[PDB]
Amino acid sequence: SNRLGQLVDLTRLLAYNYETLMACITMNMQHVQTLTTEKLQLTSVTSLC
Amino acid sequence: MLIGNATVIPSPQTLFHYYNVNVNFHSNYNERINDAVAIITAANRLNLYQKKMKSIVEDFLKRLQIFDISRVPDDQMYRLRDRLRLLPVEIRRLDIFN
Amino acid sequence: LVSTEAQIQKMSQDLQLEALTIQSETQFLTGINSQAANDCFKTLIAAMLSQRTMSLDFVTTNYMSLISGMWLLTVVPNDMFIRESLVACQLAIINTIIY
Amino acid sequence: GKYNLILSEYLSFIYNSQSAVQIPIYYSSNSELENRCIEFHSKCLENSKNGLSLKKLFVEYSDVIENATLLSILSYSYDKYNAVERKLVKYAKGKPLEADLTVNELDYENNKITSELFPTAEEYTDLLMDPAILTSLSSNLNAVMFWLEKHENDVAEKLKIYKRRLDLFTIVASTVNKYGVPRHNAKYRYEYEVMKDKPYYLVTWANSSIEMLMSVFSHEDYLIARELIVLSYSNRSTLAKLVSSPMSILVALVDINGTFITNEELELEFSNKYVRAIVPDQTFDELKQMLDNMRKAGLTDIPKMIQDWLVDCSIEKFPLMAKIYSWSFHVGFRKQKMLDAALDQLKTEYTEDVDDEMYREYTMLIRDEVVKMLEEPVKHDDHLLQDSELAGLLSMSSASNGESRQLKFGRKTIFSTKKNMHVMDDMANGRYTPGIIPPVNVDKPIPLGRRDVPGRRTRIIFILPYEYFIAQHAVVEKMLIYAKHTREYAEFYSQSNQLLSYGDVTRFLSNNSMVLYTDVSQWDSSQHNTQPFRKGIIMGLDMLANMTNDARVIQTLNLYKQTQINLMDSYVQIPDGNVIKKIQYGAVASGEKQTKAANSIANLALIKTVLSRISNKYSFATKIIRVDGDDNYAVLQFNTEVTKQMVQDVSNDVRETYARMNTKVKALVSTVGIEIAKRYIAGGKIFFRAGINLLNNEKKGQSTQWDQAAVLYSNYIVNRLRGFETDREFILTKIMQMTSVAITGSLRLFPSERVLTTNSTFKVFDSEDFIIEYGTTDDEVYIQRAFMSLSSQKSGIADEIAASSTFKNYVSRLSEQLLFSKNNIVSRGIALTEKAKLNSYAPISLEKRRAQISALLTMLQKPVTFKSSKITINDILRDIKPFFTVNEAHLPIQYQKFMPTLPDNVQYIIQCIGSRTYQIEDDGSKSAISRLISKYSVYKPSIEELYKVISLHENEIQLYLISLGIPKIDADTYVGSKIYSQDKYRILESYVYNLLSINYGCYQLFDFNSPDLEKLIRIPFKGKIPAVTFILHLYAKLEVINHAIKNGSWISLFCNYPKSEMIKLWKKMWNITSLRSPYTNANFFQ
Amino acid sequence: RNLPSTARYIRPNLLQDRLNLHDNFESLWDTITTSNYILARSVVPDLKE
Repeated sequence: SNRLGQLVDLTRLLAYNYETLMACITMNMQHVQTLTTEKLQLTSVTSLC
Repeated sequence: MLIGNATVIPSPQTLFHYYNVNVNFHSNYNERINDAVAIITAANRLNLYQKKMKSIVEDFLKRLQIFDISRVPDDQMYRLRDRLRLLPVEIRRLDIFN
Repeated sequence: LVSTEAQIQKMSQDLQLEALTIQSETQFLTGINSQAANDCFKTLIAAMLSQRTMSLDFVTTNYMSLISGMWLLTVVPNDMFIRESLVACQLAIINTIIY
Repeated sequence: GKYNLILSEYLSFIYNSQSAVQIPIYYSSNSELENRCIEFHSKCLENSKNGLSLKKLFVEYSDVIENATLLSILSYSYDKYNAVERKLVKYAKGKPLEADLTVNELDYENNKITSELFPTAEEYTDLLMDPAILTSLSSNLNAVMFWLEKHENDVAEKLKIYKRRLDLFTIVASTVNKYGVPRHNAKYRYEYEVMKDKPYYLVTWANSSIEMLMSVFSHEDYLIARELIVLSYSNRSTLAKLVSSPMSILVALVDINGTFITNEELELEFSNKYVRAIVPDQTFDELKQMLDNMRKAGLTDIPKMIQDWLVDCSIEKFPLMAKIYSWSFHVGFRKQKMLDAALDQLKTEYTEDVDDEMYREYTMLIRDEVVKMLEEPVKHDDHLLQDSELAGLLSMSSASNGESRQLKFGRKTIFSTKKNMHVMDDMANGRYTPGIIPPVNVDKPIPLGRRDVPGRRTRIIFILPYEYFIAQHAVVEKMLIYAKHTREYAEFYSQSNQLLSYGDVTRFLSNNSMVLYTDVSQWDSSQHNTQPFRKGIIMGLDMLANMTNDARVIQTLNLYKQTQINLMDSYVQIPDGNVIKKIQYGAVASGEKQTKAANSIANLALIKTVLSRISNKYSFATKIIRVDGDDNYAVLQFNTEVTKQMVQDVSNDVRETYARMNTKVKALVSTVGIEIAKRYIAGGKIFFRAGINLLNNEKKGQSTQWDQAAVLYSNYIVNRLRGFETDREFILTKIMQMTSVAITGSLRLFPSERVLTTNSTFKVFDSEDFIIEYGTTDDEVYIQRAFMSLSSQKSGIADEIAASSTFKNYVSRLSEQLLFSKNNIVSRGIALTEKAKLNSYAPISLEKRRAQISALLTMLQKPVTFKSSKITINDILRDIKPFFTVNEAHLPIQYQKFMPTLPDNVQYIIQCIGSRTYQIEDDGSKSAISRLISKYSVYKPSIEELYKVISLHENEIQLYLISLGIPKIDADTYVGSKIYSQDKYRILESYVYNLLSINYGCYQLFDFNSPDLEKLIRIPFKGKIPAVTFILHLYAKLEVINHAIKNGSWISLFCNYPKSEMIKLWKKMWNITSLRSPYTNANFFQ
Repeated sequence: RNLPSTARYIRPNLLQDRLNLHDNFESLWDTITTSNYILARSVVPDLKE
């Protein structure tokens, strides 16, 4: 709750870079549940957040 | 007298282990039963009169890898045969037998 | 980036996760480190760009991880996560926090 | 009653001459019979002193030979102490052995001639191969040959062992006779002038080889001996460390089916839990490289033994490995130089590429831990912090051996290493100056000691001034207090006297969990023991300084801070021949009051710092972390089930995550097993390390010929329990030969069986292993009263030191630092109390004990004494015995095996009764008087003094307690409370236990609170006399158990003890005069 | 993991006792019960604290 502006900032920077890199794509980015799956540790998210 | 504020739950992997073990035992049990019943019925329909239906039961108990056939008598084996006479054969073996 | 040890300080002193198990049991903080924040930043971006479904792998006792995961699920959509891990995360949150 | 016969045969065998005469001496508790014994004695002495045949009278006085009790046998025979060769020519027809100089890394560590390495005797030193033991090679060889002669006619499996060891001794004796025998001096050292024309490393190899071949009971043992004896002649630095190394991986290959658990330090509770073994592929390649080195060394049979087991990887055939794992530590020490042993450690690779984000976190965790340790005492202003000076000044006796310094007490000169005496010396010349901390720099570098242990590296020891101890004392004691209840400080967690024996791993071992275990013994010269560690502590001190208001405490803290400053830059005196090196070492090592717990802390902080990186890639729940000195292990459980690929990738990540902080490691990950210095587990079954070299020691102690036999037997018993079993008869032969004493060139004395196994300060072993033996007779009491009359002795050196000026100054400063105006009522008490901790000083003990031996010797020769009524234990058992009743029983089998390496009878006992669950205060630490002693001091005081002290009037108790540094107000309060009367029973419990080794050896391993033992012991309860019922139940337990051990069967009991005798004994209770030696105890956990 | 529709799996035969081995096969039921007992002992949790 007291990481307010920092997480705002994180989200804006992330979203900005995501969209500006999305633009450098040429094939349609389509949504599917793939077979195998990248793991993601929430501890990394706490380090990030 | 030595207990308090300390819960112990079996981990899910232990549960899954126990469940799969029990599953495999039960499946093996049914399969060998069905096998033996098929051969017994076939023997009965081929008029095999010299055949002592023990070695089949020895094989049956040996494939369940927990018993000691060295100290189980023949009478129990024959009762097992007597019960097994009255069981339907599973679909694969029965259709293939017909 | 921010120096880790400050965050370590404030979490460590206010939570007392040392105390919040059995005292004769093991509990403490978890990685706030560098080379994970940017690891996550790469993982997330590359997966969202690729539209690579990614899963979660966690321990519910570390409720701070979940407190950050709820933020994550808030901001990041739900159709990016395989339904099973998403449901697991939400369900721990609900059974732990909401109700 | 059998040992003495073997002694007689040894005497007959060794001397063999007509001129060789054999002279017994006897005693009896009955007057008339004693006068007939005296008569017999007289006539025998005369006959001996007249070259007359003694063998004729022995029939006429048959009664004395059958019923009287032996002491000793003398022997007058003409010889020039050789005889080994005169026997040995026949046993040496094998081939001698050739060295191989290109085996050991160094050049001088090869077994070449002394003169090729020390041409001058003035630069010779036998310390690189000094056996360091008061026992001769000739003794060992004599023992072996007599053993060989007597076991020449048995026909069984025993003979198949005998042929095997006989072949080995042939192999040995061919090699020895090639050159000859080294000849001992008075000190059992070997000078240049005997070894001058012989190889330098022949003696230790010889001794070690004797030790190995005497421990052969099987075919595989013979294989081991044949494969080690020929290779241990050359390799002397990379052998026990080598072959003992693969075991750490092997324990990670045995599936658990059945387990043992801890709760509280001996709470056993078996578990039928099964756990698989997820081994990666690359660790096999590691093992193959190790086996390639193994074969490259010259090993054929032991790869085969390691290769044929892997076909099944079963745990029933696995103890062979464990047996093998103990044979590596019975080959000897790598007694190299102080320098070169340091250079095993003093190779450094320090780099400016590690993180800074990591060290700050490390430092902070250390800081936080310090604050957790020190918040309460620093704040509540404890007396022991204020008076830290006086506290350390009392606890000087529990310190290290300072550097030798020349003293003088009036009219003598002394070179003591005891730091209290150093302080006493410095008091006189105005040099006692605890506020001015000395530097440690170029102007005053530090000496060194070497902590050795075979099969491993050498650790180092600081040798400091006497201020550093004082500074570190109070703070480290409060840290220990914090650490008594913290679990992770494995060396320091307790229930106030215990260390956790059987680990804390087996709770959460499973198919889903793993464990990372790791040796951290090389991490002393490392880059993480310098600046951050000390500065973190300094920061913690700053916080603590701002967390208090008193000024004395702040002074102490600022001095401790400055101590840490000085320890951050520290130079080190090290000789090399004649000249001296001094090296920059601004880091941490052992040799300090702080080092052990602080290293545990530092490893804890280090691993906590490392452990925040697996979290970047895995989800686990840290169930446990543990640190004990030279190793540490953490177990962790996952959200899913484990694979090979995850262990491998985790392992590589761990290795590299240590590499990011510039930290070497042999990283070891597993699922079921660990290996550490002191113990190891495979398949849910505890094994242990049996590594105590007998004929070679670590360093040169201070004990006599006598006490070293007892310690060696204690170590024998221990190693036997561990698994490594040596033939007990050999040990007994050594004991008799080491207690044998030469009074002239031809006179030699030999004690008997009933002196060494009898409860006294001279007990050495037992007639039946794992069982102390008692006395139902008059005679054991009789000689015990005599030896107790003789145990109390004086030290004139101590008397004159206590009459010097330094002692007076010391007393004066103590007084005016504590209290004044009772200069003739308590100060004398305090002097008598300081005497109680001067006795720690070794030469005093030597004076006193040699005096004890001389007084002993002047009644071993001559007849016996009535000793005047002084009650002891055997009087009590003598009186308890006629109210017993035995009955045949039959117990079932209900306990599970978890220590396979034990003898099967020991296991049968364990397989019928339980293992111990408590640990009684053998030193009374939980006693409320001791929780005062643990408040004002650390000191032990021995149970002799305590057992006496409680028996006195209410007056001298006050003087005695006030004299121990305690103030007067709390002592008066203690006397008014009457808690010592609530502590007679605890003290007596501890007394009887210490006297009877109940918490020392096999009886330390047993549950006397058992229900299974109790139902046989049907002693009804009476009440209001606790001592009698306690002792009765205990003695009956021992009776049933001893009957069980020696005969297998079980029995019940019954004792209708009359109240009349209860009352007669109640007054005989608190006047007992008995004692047991500290040196005789055999702690299974060292 | 998400699994395709190309995938397969086999179902066990979990049909109950056709023999009523709890009716006068007591030595086998003893073995069974003992087996299940000792199996079950390896999964009861330890009393951690």
